[PDB]
Amino acid sequence: TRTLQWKCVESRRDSKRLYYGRFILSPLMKGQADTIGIAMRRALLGEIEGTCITRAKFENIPHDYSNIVGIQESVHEILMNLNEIVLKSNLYGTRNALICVQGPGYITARDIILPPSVEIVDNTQHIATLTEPINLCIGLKIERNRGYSLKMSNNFEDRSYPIDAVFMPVQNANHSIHSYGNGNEKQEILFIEIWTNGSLTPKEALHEASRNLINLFIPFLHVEEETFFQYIFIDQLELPPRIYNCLKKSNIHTLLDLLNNSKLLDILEKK
Amino acid sequence: TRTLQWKCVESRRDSKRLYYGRFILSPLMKGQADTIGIAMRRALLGEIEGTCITRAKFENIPHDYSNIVGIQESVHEILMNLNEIVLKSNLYGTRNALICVQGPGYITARDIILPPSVEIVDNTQHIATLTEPINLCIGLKIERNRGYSLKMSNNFEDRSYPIDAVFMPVQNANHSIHSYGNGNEKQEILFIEIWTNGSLTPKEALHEASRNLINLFIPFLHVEEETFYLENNQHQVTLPLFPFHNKLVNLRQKKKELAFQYIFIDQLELPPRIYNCLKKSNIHTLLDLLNNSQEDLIKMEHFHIEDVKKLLDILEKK
Amino acid sequence: MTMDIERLLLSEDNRFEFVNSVAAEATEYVEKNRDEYGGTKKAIFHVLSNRVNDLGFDRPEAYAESDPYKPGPGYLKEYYT
Amino acid sequence: KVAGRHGNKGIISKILPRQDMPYLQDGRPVDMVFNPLGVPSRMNVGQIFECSLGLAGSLLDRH
Amino acid sequence: HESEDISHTYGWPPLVCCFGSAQHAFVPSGRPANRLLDYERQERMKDAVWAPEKYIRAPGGCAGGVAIALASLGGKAAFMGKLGDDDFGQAMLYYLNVCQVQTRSVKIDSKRVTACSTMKISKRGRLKSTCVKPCAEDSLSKSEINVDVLKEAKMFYFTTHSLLDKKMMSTTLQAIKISKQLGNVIFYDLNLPLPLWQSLEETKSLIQEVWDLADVIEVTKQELEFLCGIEPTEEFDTKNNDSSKFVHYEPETVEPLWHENLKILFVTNGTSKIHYYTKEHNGAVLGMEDVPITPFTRDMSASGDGIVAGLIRMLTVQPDLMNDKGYLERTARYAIECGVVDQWLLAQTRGYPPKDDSDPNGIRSITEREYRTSKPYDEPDGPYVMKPVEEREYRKLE
Amino acid sequence: DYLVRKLSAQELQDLVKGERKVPLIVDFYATWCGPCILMAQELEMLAVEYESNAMIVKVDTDDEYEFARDMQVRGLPTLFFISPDPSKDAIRTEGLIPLQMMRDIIDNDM
Amino acid sequence: ERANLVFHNKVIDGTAIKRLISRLIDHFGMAYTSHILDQVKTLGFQQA
Amino acid sequence: LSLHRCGLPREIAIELFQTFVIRGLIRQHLASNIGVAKSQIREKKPIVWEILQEVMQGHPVLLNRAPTLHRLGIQSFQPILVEGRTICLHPLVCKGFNADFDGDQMAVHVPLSLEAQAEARLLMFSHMNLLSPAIGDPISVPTQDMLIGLYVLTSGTRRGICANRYNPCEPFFCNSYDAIGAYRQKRINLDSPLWLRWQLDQRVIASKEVPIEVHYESFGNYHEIYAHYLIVRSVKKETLYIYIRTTVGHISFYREIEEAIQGFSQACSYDT
Amino acid sequence: PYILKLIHQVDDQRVGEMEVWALEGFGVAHILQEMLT
Ligand SMILES: [Ca+2]
Repeated sequence: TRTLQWKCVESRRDSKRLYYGRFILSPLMKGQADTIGIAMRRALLGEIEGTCITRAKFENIPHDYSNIVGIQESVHEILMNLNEIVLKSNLYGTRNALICVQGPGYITARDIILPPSVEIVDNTQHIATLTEPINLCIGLKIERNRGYSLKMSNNFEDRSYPIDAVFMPVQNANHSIHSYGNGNEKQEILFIEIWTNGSLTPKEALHEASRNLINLFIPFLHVEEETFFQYIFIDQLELPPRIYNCLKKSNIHTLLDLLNNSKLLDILEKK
Repeated sequence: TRTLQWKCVESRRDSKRLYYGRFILSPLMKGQADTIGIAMRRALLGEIEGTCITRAKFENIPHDYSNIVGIQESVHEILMNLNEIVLKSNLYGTRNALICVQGPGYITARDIILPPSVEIVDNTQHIATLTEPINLCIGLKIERNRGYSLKMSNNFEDRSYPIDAVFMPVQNANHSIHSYGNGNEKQEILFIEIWTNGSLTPKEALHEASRNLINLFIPFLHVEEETFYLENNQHQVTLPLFPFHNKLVNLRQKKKELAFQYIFIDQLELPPRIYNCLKKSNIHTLLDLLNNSQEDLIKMEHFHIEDVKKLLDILEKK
Repeated sequence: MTMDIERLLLSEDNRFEFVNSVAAEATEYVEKNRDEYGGTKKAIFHVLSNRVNDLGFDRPEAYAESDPYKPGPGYLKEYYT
Repeated sequence: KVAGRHGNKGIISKILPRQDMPYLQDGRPVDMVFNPLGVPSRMNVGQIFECSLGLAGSLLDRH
Repeated sequence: HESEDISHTYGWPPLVCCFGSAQHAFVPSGRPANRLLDYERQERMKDAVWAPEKYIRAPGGCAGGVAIALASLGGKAAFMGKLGDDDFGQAMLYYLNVCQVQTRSVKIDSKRVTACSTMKISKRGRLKSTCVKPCAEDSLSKSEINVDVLKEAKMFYFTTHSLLDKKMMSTTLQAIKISKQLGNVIFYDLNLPLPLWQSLEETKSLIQEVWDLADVIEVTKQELEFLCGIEPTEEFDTKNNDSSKFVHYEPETVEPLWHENLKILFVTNGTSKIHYYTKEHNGAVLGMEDVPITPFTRDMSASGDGIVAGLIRMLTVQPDLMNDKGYLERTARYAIECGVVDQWLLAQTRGYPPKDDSDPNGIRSITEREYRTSKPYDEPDGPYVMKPVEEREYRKLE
Repeated sequence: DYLVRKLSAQELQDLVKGERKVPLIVDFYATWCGPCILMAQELEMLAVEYESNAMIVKVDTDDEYEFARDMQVRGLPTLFFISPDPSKDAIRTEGLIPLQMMRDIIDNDM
Repeated sequence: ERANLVFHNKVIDGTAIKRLISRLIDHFGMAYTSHILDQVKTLGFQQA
Repeated sequence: LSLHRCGLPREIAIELFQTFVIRGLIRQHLASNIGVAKSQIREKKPIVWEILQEVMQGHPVLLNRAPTLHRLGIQSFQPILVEGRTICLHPLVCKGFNADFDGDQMAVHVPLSLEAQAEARLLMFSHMNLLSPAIGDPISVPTQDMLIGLYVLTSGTRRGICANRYNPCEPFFCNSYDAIGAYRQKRINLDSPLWLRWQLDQRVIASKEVPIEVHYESFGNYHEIYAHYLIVRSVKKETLYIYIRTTVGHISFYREIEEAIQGFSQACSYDT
Repeated sequence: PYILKLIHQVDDQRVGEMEVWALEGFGVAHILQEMLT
């Protein structure tokens, strides 16, 4: 009676970096809801592109120590704060972001000079605290990859400190199945529950996961253009002893073993 | 030519009702093979329809556990033989078939009178053995469905003994993920091997699973439910614009004026800065704008106290 | 309700008097309104919801909940055992 | 109630579709899943031997 | 005539101004085309999968359809055009709004009527038609141009259908010049209308003054051959994926249509194959076109709208990677996937016409399941149904 | 009975050059056009509703391509509404127009 | 409100979990621990 | 199932709630009298199951093991209508009943009087009887594979010679959510060591030992490497950075308890 | 392994004296009365 339709039943935004969304898909035949929920969860967790800082270059700072003057936070803690920055972007490849700031004050995500296609989800995120009137320039490395992907190149070693950034824009995902019976009408209802870090709304993550899943199974529909006698043994057939020993050394006992390896043939072909 | 290629690396026809096909998909970026593999695994095993006999109707027997003179097999043996035959059909619905023959001899699947929709796969499958020249006629029902036939009583009909049909045509499936060893983006190689009962070749089952999977994730790309206007009866409109047009003509005839939930801030001649801020705050309709408060508007980023004043008088003119 | 049941017992002196008081009040409710506490609303649950609301907190009446995602009148939610 | 010949009795609590039962490296899903905790407490290792030999017999077509 | 620098409130993704008409379901034309198809599957699926006798693909739809398609892709699309203040105009205006398309650039006219232009039928010599009253989406004036929308938009989109009326053409040229002056990339989807497919010479003169102004031009393979004068030599409706039917024309053949402003030329053969040409790079991306199609969606117009929407989506987000071969390969592939999805969605939305042995606008449709449902073949006289003992005609065994 | 009748260009000239007692509706359609098939279904029941009070005629633009260009048919589906009185002008509608609008176009305004 | 639990870092076993349930009951009450047991039961079953 | 719930089959539930279902049919005017309702129940109309579903809602039943063992041999659960023809029971309460699954049959009784239903819900429910009166120890302690799964989670990293082939002579996660997320993305194993940036106070239970090694920098910052955590203090400042060396399993177990408490607190929102 | 199917489901109430002790331990006097009524 009904058609397969989806709807958002719950939608909460109790943060600038924590969005919640619950979605319903119905009616579904028996066994389909589990398949959709499993695949969608995999797409949401790793197949969705995420943008975050991967490397940090401390320009004009030859200290190379764990701490620098004028900044309360240690160098390692600054990288930790950078790793928490939530970014949304459509960039292809890699870009460069710069943080050149004044003396005393608070360095926040609002102070990051951004490449054209990227945005700061929450500009209030704290990077570092400045005490002494000293300028600080930071060379960021903005990259956009999937959660499941892995990268090995790390700019070798040129005083650029790598940031082990996790590329998940969907913090968590879960699916639930509700089955309703009417005597013989077994329909299933699929609930999709998505948590995002604000880089994309849960409704958007639902569409991207669906599109990424479809793009995976499109190639299976691709087409390409067109252009215009174990029971007989070598013992029985009369063979020279020289040839017989050579075959026996190579575990060629039957004739099938002989044809599987490639005046021997002249005598053999007649029988 | 394509960077991502797939091919049937091995196809085998072990028997009339056991087709083996192995397929490769390379190169896949890390994590895609795992996602594709499991989804293909579940789609092949339980998302491919098959067609087979659902119930058989004899004439002169009292029950499916009696013996027919001239037949070397019991009636229950016949039903299991019928349950074993393999049929192929791309169409849905329940269809009739006939085994009206006379013996003596061997009754095989080739002796079944099939409708044009369905085709026999293995015509050599044994059904019954006739020892004396009797006239045997069996009425058959053929149906295409998912999963397996419900194993519950449905024999209230004219002695059509139900047959516990198993519609799934993929006997088994397997997939393996191998590292491509690229060392630059962690590519992977996916293998898929499919066993089918001959009702469809493994290549067809590979395509059918992919198409069935797409039809499962394509609904999320449809528009959200209750987005367009409807008469809340059909729930399925080919042209989503027309049901709203039918509202306006009725509205114009009654002269009741359009509701606020259908008037968007685009039509309100707002300043561009005001319009952008409202859209950023996910405020699209006039009704949604009215439900907010002045304080709820001041808290917006590029919104000032002077703007809520000029916004109000624009609404006042309307 | 389980937390609410314990919360009521926290201010109680004897848990056997509490259940007797609840049963006595539940019997009083059903006598006044016979045709209310038969289905989705239970007499005892209504007492517990009221006693929590008396403390100044908010609970749904008799802790009754509907199924907003129920498709049709004949469709009853099968439980995945 | 299902049971082996080594005193490993069992009640059937769940029936799952073949696509979500655990499957081997040849892709075949298992037909029944037993609790491994039964063996150490009940101390019947014969089922462990019978289980492995049954797989070998079916593949080699032996009894 | 300008205003304050309001660029600080422009939100990513950049706005796209889809200028043109807002027709409901209206294809410009349709040319014979070749689909990259698996014909072995078609042979075994002929009874359950509907396939047209002759495969003819429309270049796309109206400019509003692209805006709807672009909005569904997550892009920010604004439609610039004119609509009447009648039942259809408000219905279409609501349709764009509910599809997340900005309509602040849509001018609502009370004098005009939506898609009901009056015609004067001459019948003295050979019967003609002259436009006494242009329809609502043909009377847009140069004053009725939301410059603020053009200031915000980083890409201007228009089609050849906006050049069929002189009043429209002057406004269309005016909008492009303003967008060019504002630094907006000009996208020109050809979508050649039906009359323009005859007398090639007038078609070139019609679009020559606007061809040089477009930074990005998207034309179909059939349209490219028509403009270049190439005669279609490949066969049509032949059960084979011959490489001749999907031929990547060399850049030398594209050179006569090139100009200094042009940066990318997109040649689309549907979702089967998309060709891109730049000053340095050229190439093509293979796709698929074995999508579910019904008689209601056989024109493939949804693929055309989806393809250009995906092209606009990729180019706007990375305007500096337009002359990048790697990005163009991903852009063309992304456009194919968008076109495939849109055509797949349309088939489920519209369904199939009912078979041959309760609706305000009389439209009868059936779902894919109902279209694949077979007749029971339960006729008492049929050979598939049990008959009385008189006419059993028991076949003899071996 | 009464339905949409297939006519060619010369079958439409004498229709508009000659007498017209009831409004004449010209359907410029093509078999390859998806929306035109939908457009036909509306005209299938519009003809039933207006019976002999109006006339419905379909013209194939694939064959009459030269004639459609003269009519300035800019695309498909395109409907031409011809008043029975030659004094009044015609109405050209482009796009999949709703059934209700066709009612008021032929009963009044023409 | 953050719960002031203790971050068990070494290992938990039959005796360790039994002590934890005893401390949870004596600190949060039986209603809380009944829910904690269900979450623990699901966690143990899932990871087993 | 939940700790306080039990599943009843349709054919068993209808027998126990025969009277209450009839009352529901008469109350809602579906059945004119008792005779119609009893015939209607035998007809097994779809409405009957809907009435039965709402009737059992909120009505506890008593589950009794005929070879009774403890005071928990008879206990009260909230029944829910479940498919099949067998009584589903919670795994934890099957230990209080000693309910082996090589064969067992329970007797279920439905309290009728409102007083009986009151004390069944308020005195015999499993959520109020968690301590054995013998000594005051918990009864619903996880056992069997529930205890195995928790043991595997908390069985942390391999240490010493079991982790490195040669004598030496790891990822840093800013919060537990990233550590869990990285584990989901197969980036790290369950037992793989990792450093968790600890924002709370010192909370892990480790043997009270002096730091293994203190890296005292000349600028006042000194790191204290303990057996299980790293603490970064300074002389100029009082930053007090703490990094815990742990696994996803310990984080998952700790997060499960913390989420259970917060989830229960939010559901029982007395603040509002 | 070789797995058999058993006969219990094919081949095939009283409250005992111990259940009274358990009910008394809970102090459910009305429930205990309901059993013996
Ligand atoms: Ca085009």
